[PDB]
Amino acid sequence: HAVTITHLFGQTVIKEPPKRVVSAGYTEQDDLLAVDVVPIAVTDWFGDQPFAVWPWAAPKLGGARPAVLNLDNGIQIDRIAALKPDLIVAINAGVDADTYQQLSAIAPTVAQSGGDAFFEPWKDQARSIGQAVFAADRMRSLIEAVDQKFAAVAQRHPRWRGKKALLLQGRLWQGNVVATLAGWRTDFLNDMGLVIADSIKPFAVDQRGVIPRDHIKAVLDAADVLIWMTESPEDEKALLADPEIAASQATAQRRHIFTSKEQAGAIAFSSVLSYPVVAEQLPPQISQILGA
Ligand SMILES: O=S([O-])[O-]
Repeated sequence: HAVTITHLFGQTVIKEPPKRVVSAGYTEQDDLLAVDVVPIAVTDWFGDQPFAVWPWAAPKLGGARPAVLNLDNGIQIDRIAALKPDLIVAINAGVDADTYQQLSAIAPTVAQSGGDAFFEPWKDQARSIGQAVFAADRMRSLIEAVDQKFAAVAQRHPRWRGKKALLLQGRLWQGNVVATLAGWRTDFLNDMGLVIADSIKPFAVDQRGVIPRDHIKAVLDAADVLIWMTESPEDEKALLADPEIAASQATAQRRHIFTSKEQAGAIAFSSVLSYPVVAEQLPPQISQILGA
């Protein structure tokens, strides 16, 4: 009956399907809700959503009103203790050896599997959640359905094959474009037949490309389509006002996509519930730029 999870800080034994789950990280609520586990607490990340559950996942709450935790002054260890959980899911929470001891003193705790304390590969997060809440087979079909949905996009748009994409943050950082590097977070673009432009590779800092101002134009001009994870029309305005972005062929040839807030959220969550939103709402935008 008992499930043993192996993670970065040891092993956690879950004796039976959990009844009172805390979602301690930024995104685990999506994968829990997907297998009909409503958390007694969800942790806010951004967007000021009600109960920190974004629209694609909100229906699964079934009217439930979880406590909303935050990481503004670290993990709210005392609030977690007061919720009396029987499982703490803390995969995307910045857990370290010390906070893991604090969480484990309250309840069986599932930490991240590796060197990413935040935003480990989404499928490894989804499979761990699936094991922990005794829904591994259901979670397997939900992962498969995301891959199927993006493959279906590719089947409808064979002309996209080998076109070059970049996935950028919705805001400059201290004057720099910030690109998502090729890795798990860009697999959904490869799934639709695109490639990630290699112009960002020399500018790596951990999992992102921080583009010096004197390289912004040449790096953006390598791509056929640019997806900016803007969260507001003000974000788009500030990107198009940047003198290097403004002077680029990406701007002259209208190769930019500026996401709605919901689409930015859906990419940011990269979950079994959020990726379908991306598969539905991004392709028609790409089609405007590359042609169907
Ligand atoms: O982790 S594999 O499923 O991409």
